[PDB]
Amino acid sequence: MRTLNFNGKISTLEPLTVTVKNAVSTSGHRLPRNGGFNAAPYFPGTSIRGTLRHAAHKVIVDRVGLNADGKSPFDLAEHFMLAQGVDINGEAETFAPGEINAGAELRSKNPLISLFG
RNA sequence: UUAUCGGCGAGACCGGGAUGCACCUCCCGAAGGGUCU
Repeated sequence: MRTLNFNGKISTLEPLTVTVKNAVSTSGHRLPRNGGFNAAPYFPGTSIRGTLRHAAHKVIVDRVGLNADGKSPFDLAEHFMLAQGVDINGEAETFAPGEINAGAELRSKNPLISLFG
């Protein structure tokens, strides 16, 4: 139980672009600016978070591997729980909203869900 | 931090034509010399 802060630099080997609905207009494709066109753009943390969540999901599937049938053990519900984080079958541990520290069992049993809620 | 969760993405050759060239003397002036078996 330690807060690991990773601080560091991303050097861009090939240009780093992202399409965002607000950033892109009929004037043309622009990066998110946090202001006007003169402001300094930023690569959203959402895109990096999604990329790292997809990478973590790939790690989890590879660590689990496939069944004897050659099919992934995850169904659509589990797959969306691990990738997008939303319950599709309505079967999820609805913890009390006033319990900041809830889900310790799920957090221990599912480290992907723990990292990316 | 008024909660909890969400990669925006996928495709495209921008290329196709061109002589930069045509004229000019850079020359005009000079002793490097004298000394020692």
